[PDB]
Amino acid sequence: VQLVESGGGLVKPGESLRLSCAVSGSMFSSYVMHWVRQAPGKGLDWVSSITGGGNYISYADSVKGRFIISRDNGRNSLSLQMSSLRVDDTAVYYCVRGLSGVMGVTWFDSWGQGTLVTVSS
Amino acid sequence: VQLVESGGGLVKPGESLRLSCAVSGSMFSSYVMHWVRQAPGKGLDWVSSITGGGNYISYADSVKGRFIISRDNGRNSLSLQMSSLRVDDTAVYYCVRGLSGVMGVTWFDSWGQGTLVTVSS
Amino acid sequence: QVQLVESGGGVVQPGTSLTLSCAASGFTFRTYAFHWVRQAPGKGLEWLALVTYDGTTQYYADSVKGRLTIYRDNSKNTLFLHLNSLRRDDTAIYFCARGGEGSFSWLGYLQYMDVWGQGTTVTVSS
Amino acid sequence: QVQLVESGGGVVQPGTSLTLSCAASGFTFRTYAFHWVRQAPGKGLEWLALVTYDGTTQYYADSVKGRLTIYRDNSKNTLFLHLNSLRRDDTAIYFCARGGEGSFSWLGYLQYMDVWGQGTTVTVSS
Amino acid sequence: QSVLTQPPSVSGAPGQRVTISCTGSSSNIGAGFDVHWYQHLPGKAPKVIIYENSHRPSGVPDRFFGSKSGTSASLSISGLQPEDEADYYCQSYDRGLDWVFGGGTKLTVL
Amino acid sequence: QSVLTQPPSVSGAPGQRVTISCTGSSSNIGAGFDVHWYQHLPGKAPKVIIYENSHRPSGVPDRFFGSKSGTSASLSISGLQPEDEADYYCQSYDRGLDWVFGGGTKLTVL
Amino acid sequence: QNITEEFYQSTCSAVSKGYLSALRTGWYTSVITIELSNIKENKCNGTDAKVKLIKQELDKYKNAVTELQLLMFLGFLLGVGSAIASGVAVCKVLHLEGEVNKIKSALLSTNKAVVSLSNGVSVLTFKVLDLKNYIDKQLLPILNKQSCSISNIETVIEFQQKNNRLLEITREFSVNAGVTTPVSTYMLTNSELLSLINDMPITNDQKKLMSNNVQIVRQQSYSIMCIIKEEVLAYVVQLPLYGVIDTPCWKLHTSPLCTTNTKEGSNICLTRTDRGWYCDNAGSVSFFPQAETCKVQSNRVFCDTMNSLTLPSEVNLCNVDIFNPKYDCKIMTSKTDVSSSVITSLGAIVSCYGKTKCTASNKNRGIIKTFSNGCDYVSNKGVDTVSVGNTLYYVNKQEGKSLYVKGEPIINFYDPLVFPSDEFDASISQVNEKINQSLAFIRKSDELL
Amino acid sequence: QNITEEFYQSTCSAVSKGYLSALRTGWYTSVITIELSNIKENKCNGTDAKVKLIKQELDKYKNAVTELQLLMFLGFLLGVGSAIASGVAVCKVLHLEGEVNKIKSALLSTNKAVVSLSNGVSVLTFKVLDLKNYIDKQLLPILNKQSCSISNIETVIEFQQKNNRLLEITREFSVNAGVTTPVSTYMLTNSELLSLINDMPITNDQKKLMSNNVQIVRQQSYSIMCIIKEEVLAYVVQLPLYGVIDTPCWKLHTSPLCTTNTKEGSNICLTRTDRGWYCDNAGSVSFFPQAETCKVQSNRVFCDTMNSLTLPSEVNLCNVDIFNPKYDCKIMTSKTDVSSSVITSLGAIVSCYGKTKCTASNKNRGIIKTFSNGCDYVSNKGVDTVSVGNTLYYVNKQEGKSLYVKGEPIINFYDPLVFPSDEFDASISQVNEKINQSLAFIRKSDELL
Amino acid sequence: QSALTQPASVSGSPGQSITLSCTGTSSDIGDYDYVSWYQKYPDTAPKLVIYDVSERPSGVSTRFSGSKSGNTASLTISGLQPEDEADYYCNSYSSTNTLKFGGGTKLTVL
Amino acid sequence: QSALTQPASVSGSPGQSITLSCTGTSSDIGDYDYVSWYQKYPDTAPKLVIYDVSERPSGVSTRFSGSKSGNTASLTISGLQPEDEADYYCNSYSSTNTLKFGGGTKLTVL
Repeated sequence: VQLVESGGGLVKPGESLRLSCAVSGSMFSSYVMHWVRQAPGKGLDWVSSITGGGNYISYADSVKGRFIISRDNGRNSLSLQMSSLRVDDTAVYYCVRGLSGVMGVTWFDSWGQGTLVTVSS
Repeated sequence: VQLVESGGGLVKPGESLRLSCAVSGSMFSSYVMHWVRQAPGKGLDWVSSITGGGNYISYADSVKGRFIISRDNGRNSLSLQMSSLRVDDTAVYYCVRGLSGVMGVTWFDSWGQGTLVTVSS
Repeated sequence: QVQLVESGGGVVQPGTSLTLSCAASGFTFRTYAFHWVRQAPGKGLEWLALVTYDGTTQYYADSVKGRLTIYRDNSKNTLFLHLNSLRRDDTAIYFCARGGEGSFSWLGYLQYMDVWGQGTTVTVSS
Repeated sequence: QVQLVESGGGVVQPGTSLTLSCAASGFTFRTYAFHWVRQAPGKGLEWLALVTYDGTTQYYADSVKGRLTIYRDNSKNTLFLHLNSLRRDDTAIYFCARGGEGSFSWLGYLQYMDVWGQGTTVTVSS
Repeated sequence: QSVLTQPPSVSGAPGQRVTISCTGSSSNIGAGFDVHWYQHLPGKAPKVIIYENSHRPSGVPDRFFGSKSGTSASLSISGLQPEDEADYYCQSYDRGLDWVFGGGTKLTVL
Repeated sequence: QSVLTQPPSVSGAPGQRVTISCTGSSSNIGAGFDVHWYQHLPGKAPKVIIYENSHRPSGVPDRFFGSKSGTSASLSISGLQPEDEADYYCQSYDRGLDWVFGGGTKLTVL
Repeated sequence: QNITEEFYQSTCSAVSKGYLSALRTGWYTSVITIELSNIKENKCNGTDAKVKLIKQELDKYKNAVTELQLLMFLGFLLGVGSAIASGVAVCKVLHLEGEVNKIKSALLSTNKAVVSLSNGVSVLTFKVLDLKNYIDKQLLPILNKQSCSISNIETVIEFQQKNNRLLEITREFSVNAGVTTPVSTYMLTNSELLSLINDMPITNDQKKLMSNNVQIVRQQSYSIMCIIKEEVLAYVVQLPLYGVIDTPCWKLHTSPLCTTNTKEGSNICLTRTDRGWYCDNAGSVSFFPQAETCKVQSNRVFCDTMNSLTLPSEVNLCNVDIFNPKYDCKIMTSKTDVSSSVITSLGAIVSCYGKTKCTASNKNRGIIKTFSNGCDYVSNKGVDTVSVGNTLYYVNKQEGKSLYVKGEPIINFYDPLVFPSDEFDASISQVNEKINQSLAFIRKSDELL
Repeated sequence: QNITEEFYQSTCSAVSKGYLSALRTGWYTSVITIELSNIKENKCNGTDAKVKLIKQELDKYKNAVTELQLLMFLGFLLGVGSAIASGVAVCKVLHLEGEVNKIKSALLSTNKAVVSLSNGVSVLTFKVLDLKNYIDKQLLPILNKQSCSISNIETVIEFQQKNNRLLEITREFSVNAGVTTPVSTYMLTNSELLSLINDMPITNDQKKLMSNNVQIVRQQSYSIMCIIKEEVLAYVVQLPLYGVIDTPCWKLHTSPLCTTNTKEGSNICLTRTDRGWYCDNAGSVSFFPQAETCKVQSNRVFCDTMNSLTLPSEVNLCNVDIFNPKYDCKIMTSKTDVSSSVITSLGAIVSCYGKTKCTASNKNRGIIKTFSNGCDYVSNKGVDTVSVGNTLYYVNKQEGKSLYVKGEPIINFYDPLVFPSDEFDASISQVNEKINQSLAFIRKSDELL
Repeated sequence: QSALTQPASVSGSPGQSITLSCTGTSSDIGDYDYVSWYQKYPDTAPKLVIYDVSERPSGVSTRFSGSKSGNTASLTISGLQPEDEADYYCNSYSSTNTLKFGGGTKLTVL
Repeated sequence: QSALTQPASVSGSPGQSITLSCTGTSSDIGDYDYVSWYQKYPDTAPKLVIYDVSERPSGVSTRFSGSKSGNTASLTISGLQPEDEADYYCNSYSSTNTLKFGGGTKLTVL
């Protein structure tokens, strides 16, 4: 039920690039997926959401269309694209797989190991 | 389910005597028994009642204790005794076997053939 | 909103037992209770009778009891008295009135003359 | 028995928004409706406000609307008006009154003055 | 002498409907007691025509129709047939005289 | 910037009970939405402490006790233990910012 | 009087012949109304000393009226039904508006009368207590004085007899929630029930039967709560109508008939399964497997025909001759060798088998009888107590004539072991077909070899 | 988009993989109050001509309000429950006195708000229509004039749009007696249903799902009637809370697999009994034997989890490999040779055996395929109609990729005739035990000879 | 017919006070707090004025005041107006389960 | 403040008739049959006298009679008593969903 992911590094902002999530869940289709990021100083915030077919994409109001999310069910992997970039995007990014509540909620259960993406200079 | 009985005749009033009912019912214990009498001129009236063990004897208000009723279950027969007598006792007497209603009632179903008892002179 | 009117009354022969009828509308009728009083020309008020909700505990004055009866109707909302053995002294005006708010039957709770009507003159003559 | 009694009133500074409280006992409360009127020394009656059963359709006079508000209570059976921006002209006696018998909300059915209380004098001075 | 009273003077030609009515006091009938009607043709023994005012025994015609109301019971016969010359009864359970027989009405054709 | 507000200045010696309170607007929490509290120890990945304010996950102590009321959620820890130096969060579903994370309170022993 | 029974030893069973039936088959309903005043607060200044008890009496009375305001072996073939059928219907009729006012109006002075409802139901009314007159002439003219003070305390006790009854009502309807079996005397006293017996439309011999056995009909009677509005608090009594009375009817006890085989556990045996009461209602018989629904009192049984069987009158033929081609004759067979004994009205049937000490002893001459093997029968006026297995029992001691007829080991009429013991209901025809088909199967198996 | 399915021919069945789940698992209740005035008689002298229609409009409105015042193959393993659970509870809460007055008071001007009842339930309120203002400002100042006469008739039609809705209410609650499935638009319009979704305590992707599929959630929603007193006539919607959304979930169609034996009636065959819907809720799967409770709309299924099975996630292992020692794999066997065909999302499975003409035809080139024997499978974009037995059917025509995998006659893996056909539920383990015990019995019978 | 004692007529100039009364025994207006006083005008209805000794109903001036002492009930008035020229009555619950009225008292001004 | 026109004061000797009135518009006391007349004494409560144009309530003399014509409502009295020295009001439902009172009319005798 653990997760692994990669894609961190030091990149000048402005150009698009590719972040990967490679969750080792052998049944990675029923559980909702989110990506968040934790930055030094201020608190963590939620970034992006996806579930199942990927027909109910949603993003944080900080990034409308700036981050583009997709997942492939059979390869059990996931991708996020940095269409637009800026200075505060430097953070340790978490691919977090959440379970479903009795109502509809994501509990944001067992997490990824995090990848630092730095955009300074 | 028919009935036969005997005991009629011409007797001077005042002395006691014996009237018999000899119903041929092969199951003569569940059905209530009454004796009535039909006299020329006026209408018929009910005389005496008996059922089962014979512990609920009742008589018509014309005869309180004057007629004494009994029945024997195993011999399937029945007796009435003329303890007291008078002029209007002349009538054709009916041993009538009645059924039980939904409430408690005697319908006065299939009757005897009647025996004339005359007390004139 | 409380309203009453009256019917009947007028010139009556001695004897000639009479039923007097009240009328009411504009308020709830089944709940409260109604009662009858009289007063004669030259004399004051004197109590006659009271009924409660439905026909129950028909109350009467000590000097009237037996001569007068009272019964009320919850279908057409009318008070019905009926008096008998009419003497000379009964020439008076008769008033409907109302009392009691909750469902009570005790006479002490029924002493409120909360409203009044117009009554009727009844006279005896020959 | 039917009655209303009053509380509050007296000398009030200009402005000094006031809550006035009525009271009632001896009859049904939740069914009927209560309402408020005033009259000043030297002037006649003029309508203030009406409420129905519960807190619903709070009606007001055209020359009063916005300045005064009305709300009733079905737990302790007391009428609560609250007036604001008190001018010089409001020195008057305020009367509780009652109307409506069935459960109606239309103002034409609520125009009946079955009973009255004693009101209260309210004066403005400096 | 019976608490059951019925007029023993009813007669009519065959073809029509004839009603027999018997009434009693309050203690019989009107105190929730049923009424039974029989026949009394001379010779052969009497037998039940209708019992408890609604139900009929096995071998009877449908001409007889019983009813009861208050303290009064009735028997209607529609379309009279010739052999109906008989004497008809009523039977209830008065609290005094226990099982009371009516005097009976003598019904004959014309 | 978060609609979830909690004071990040709570600290105490081990042994006692410490309450963490986070409040939001009407649209989050008070519009019938649950709150989730996590931990943020440095190094190893964050994980859930309590979810939907009542139920706890598999491996946790009973020290954590969550509650919610109106627009405010609270977490009480009775009998503090030393390794609880962490940063604690709240999580709801505000109608604007979709999944909102609180700033978090830095809890350390003395 | 003449109680008798005949223990068949062909099939080990006793038939307690000779009793009178008095079975119910209908329900009689009636409304019992207790009137009462909607009393307000006492309007009393001070507490005083003489007038204290009336205060908590009326307070407890108000508590009662407000809380009751806030109140609103052949059993597997047996049926089940709603016993509360007609009384709940009458109360439901009284739930309709303007109906109970007629009972209030017509029953104004006369103690009992007849009203008719909107469905034509016209059974009876009765008013059981008269709280209007006593409250409005004996309680409040005294209680409603200035700084209230009773004339004397010794006048309150009669009001106690007008109040405690109500209190009984209280704690028997807050725990039972509407239906109480048996009916307490506090709803309806003994003399008042005797008056009621002279009221429902039944015959006078049934009236005598009810008058002799008021406690039993009190036991079987029901009570269902009607409405409470307009201070005419009332309830329907559902005293049973009694259809048939005085037919002879018997309690069939059955007992084991099992062979005392030397090899334990290989002793198949068929024993009768016919426990209960049987009596001839009309031309058929009513069967009662429930001995608990049936009650006995001085040769008078009283039982409920709702859970009965309307079986044909041919049940005595199988009773006398068990092997007859006219009845199913349900028999239960098993290999169990159980030392069991039963007590009839006039004796004891022991059926102890195997190693079991079986003695029948008196208190006069010590032990008097010893049962070795087979089902054995003892008259009640031969012994007093019986010891079997490890248990003692006491035989009934009513005077009657009892006879033991000599039978036969019917268990030896069949094969020593073909009988299955894997069923809970069977008849002699079904078991005989099983024996015939097993014999056919084994002879076919021998023929194919 | 990417609808797919794989017809196994080892066991003749289709698995319609690839859909998004959107299953409900909870109930969300809300009160909708329609206010209304207790109108008295019109107080009109004369009939007039312009003012006629208002009279029967208000009369029919009175009739409506008074009448609604007077209103108060694996299904055998499936469970049953009370669908009307929370809404009837909320209405029962509203039966308590002094409760609905709070909804009346707080919801005075704002169209929608939140109140809390005496059990802490604080979901939502709404007032759907505003008859107070329109009645007391637009109807009665006109209707209650002296010798009444309307200004014009053309002002009535807007009142018609304020009245006809009520009338709808009438004839849909006098026939259904409280519960209506589906929910009509007259209780809840389309835009206001969109408003209730935006007021639901749910996530925004579920809000988008509801906004795209208003008709389906309208179809599945409930309505329960609350109280009518104090002119706040109201009802509770129990619109479904949707727990899990967007997991892949498949419709398993099963088909006969029976041999075409020359001797008719001696052809035993085992066919899969697994019809219905399967999808992975949490780590387990929810199974729906009821295809009728489940509805399909543009790859979006919508179904009720109350009549579902929370079976383990190992159901795909038996789906691919039927002979696996991890699942029961319920299979129904019988000797029936029935020519039966089914239609999946993207194809047709024919299973016609014996003397049965089996053709698959287009409207373009006439007949195009002929099925001789065995279960056969055709993609939907290969044919249009299919004739089998004496009946024609039409295949679905949605674009997708479908594949036929080559299987095997599993019916030949067993003995030619040992299979019983006297059961309605069995698994491969139970049937295998039956085969093993029958083989043991016959070898014992041969050994004893 | 027994009644309650009252003055036949009482005279008071306007703007004064009158303390009119009626007297009975203890099984009368004496005690029992059912003192009742009523106004009436000639040929019109009576009207509720004083009940429950000191309680005032609707539609009556505040200058009315009722009391009782011993076995005599009393009504006191303050600052007369010409509109009180009327006749007055007292009514009580007698002990013999009935209402009992008074003899009437005329009241005028000059 | 708009009101209803009334005479300021009307004078009538006792035992006469007065036909006092108040006049408005059609969206006023004119039509709508909510004619209301009220009596009041100085420093006391008002009291119901006339409602529903011509119909009388409880506790009022029969000599009162109300009517209306055109846009003027009227009250007529018969055979005065000294107790009618008072002031009178008329009240109606105006068309703008509100109640409207009169200017008051004083009525006396000599």
